[PDB]
Amino acid sequence: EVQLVESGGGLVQPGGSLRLSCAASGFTFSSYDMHWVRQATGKGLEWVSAIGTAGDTYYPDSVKGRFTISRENAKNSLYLQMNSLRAGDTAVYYCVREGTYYHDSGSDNYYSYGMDVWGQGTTVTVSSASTKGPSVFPLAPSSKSTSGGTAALGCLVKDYFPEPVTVSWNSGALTSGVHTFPAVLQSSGLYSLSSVVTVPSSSLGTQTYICNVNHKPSNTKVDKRVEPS
Amino acid sequence: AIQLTQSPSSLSASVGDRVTITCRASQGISSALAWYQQKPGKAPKLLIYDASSLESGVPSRFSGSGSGTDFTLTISSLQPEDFATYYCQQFNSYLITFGQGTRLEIKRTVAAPSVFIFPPSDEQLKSGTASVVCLLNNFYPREAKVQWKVDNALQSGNSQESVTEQDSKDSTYSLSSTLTLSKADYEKHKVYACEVTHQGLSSPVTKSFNRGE
Repeated sequence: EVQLVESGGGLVQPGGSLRLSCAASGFTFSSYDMHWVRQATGKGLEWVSAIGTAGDTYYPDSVKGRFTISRENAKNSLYLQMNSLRAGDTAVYYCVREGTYYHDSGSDNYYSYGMDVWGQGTTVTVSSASTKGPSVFPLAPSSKSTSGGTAALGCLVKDYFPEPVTVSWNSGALTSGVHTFPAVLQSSGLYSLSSVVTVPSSSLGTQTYICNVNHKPSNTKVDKRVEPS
Repeated sequence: AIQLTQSPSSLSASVGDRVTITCRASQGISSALAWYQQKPGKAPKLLIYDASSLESGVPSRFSGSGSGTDFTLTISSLQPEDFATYYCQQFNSYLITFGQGTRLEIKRTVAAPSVFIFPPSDEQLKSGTASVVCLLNNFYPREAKVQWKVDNALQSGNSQESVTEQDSKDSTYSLSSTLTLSKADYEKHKVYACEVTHQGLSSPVTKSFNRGE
């Protein structure tokens, strides 16, 4: 099973430094050219750096002189040393494998390329703002909930920094009819988000509803029970 | 540096439709162009390499064509799960570049939202702030007007919206609208109403509650 797992992403001060790492498995790491590609929220893909099998490196102007890509084949690892960080560096950073394909038809023969394997990504935030844990409030189901109909309930995850937060319902048992909204930046610079779920009105009395909120950047794990008021 | 321009920036198409996405290179790049599919919250997936070669595991409905400076991505028969942001990328230069992306929405039958209003919790009120949430659940098209009214006075600049990405199966959106007020301003008023205007509704729907009741 081919996989790439990134780590080291976190909140850093402007002008600060951070080292990203990528753990490769399920393939001969040493035989592949590798890349780091970044993407700011709601924005396009941006190539950060390339490294060949011989350790030869390439960088765009946006990042050259501040970032260093490196590889440790004995540890099947890819690294990204990022220095003199700025707001423009805030993004999800992906560890990417370069695939090689041989076009062999005649006359003529050549190699083609593709970014065939990408990791899940690691979030980098460059800001002087403090790490802040969220407050978790219930979105209590209405008493007017139609008999034999559908009722809505949820959790409001307010005032946290940086991203991300994860929300599950009933420890991952309740997934159907769930809507976890993308975080919105409030005027204060803090994030806020709601996670909702629609369930039958009958279950409101019998079934217990708990939202499992996890904000790893602030070490905030909260389980909030949502019940009719 | 090779600049890649995609067209259109966005498009909306029905299930069964043939979709074409263009990628124009600022300089000749031969066939050194790859196409990617990016689903929300996920890393991009390679679809096509060498401008026309179909990557392993990619359905045949995806195809690539072109050489030199003009390239095309074709999706022959749209499926609901085809909604994504599509990107072209070149391997001509060591300095890799990507196009800006093309957001593809799946056209669907009109579906009215289910509306729910949520009063602030007693726990939040103790902190000196009141968040009032309005939920628009499973609707299509995306266009929706959400207006907040407090004692029938239209609110402005004190609400923020969040919208989910198209549901991969039913192709619907869900929307949250949050009204933020101080505890003192919230306690000043009785009627909290969220009014929703949408194509699937025969007239605007209002969900309301009376503070305390």
